[PDB]
Amino acid sequence: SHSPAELYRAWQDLRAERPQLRARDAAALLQVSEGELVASRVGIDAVRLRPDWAALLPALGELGPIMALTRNEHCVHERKGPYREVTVSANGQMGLVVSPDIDLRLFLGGWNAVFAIAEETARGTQRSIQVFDQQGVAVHKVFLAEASDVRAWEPLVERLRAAEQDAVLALHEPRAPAAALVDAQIDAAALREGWAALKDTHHFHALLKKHGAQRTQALRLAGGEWAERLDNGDLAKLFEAAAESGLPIMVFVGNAHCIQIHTGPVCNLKWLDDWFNVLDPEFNLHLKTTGIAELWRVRKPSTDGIVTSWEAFDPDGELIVQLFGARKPGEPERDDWRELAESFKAL
Repeated sequence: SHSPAELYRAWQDLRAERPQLRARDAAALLQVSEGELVASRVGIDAVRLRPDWAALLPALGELGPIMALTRNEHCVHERKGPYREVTVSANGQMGLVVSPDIDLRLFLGGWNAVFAIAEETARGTQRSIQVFDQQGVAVHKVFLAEASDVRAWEPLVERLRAAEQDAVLALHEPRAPAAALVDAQIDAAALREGWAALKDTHHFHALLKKHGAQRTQALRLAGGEWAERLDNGDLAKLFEAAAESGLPIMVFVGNAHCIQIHTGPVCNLKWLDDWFNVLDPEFNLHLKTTGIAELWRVRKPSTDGIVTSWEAFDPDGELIVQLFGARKPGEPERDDWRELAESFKAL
């Protein structure tokens, strides 16, 4: 099949031929995961680190301001700031990074392997920490930038360096995807009853599971007072409306293992072909809009009152991006967000 040497050389040949090709896409062309592709760099310009998240994550704090990158297939979220304040749960399975800038929810159980990369650029070095999941798909990346404290880099790598620089990566076949039930098999009245009774928006996943519903399926069955379809193009328009007023918003972008959040206004917006982009000094968002299959306005009750969000999904029903109004927990959402989010007409 492939040795890692062969894979690295195949990869570099592709890059010579097509430098627009990002690692994620190169891996797919080479019939491997991005994680395997990165593992082929070990001994060249990468070092394998121990998957010791409770040691690694707080240590990223020593690097000073960084850029954190979390993405899914259709949307990329890049946020600048220091990697703090980190907390990791007692059982090691949940991590949080809480601050005005870097704002993360980390689901550590699926985090498999991590590499420190120090890549040579034309008279330069780009340093990053890159995490991959049990299928080798990227989870989360942290890039050093101009303001980073490079002095902390070598000691961090030394501290966390794995004993076995293999390099080959160990992966697992995904868990059974439960067959989805058809809408008619869901108890719509009970789901609607529980939806109306929601007390905490964090309790929403449990509600879906209680009734065996997929997320878009629940939205279809919830009724218009709770959830309505929107024209897919309205998402970009809401961003444009939000930039005009300077309204603070929250932008959530995640995958199965990591969710990254921006809180604040958005300012500089740009279309380039089907890419819709936020291009602000501390936050970049890159959204491949043709990847949006469905867009929903969603209303959920809670102890703090109704919370209104917009939720965009791909055609596999997975979330691309979610928008909320800025609010501190315990607060109601702001009227200006609620108006904006309601201002677009349902399908």
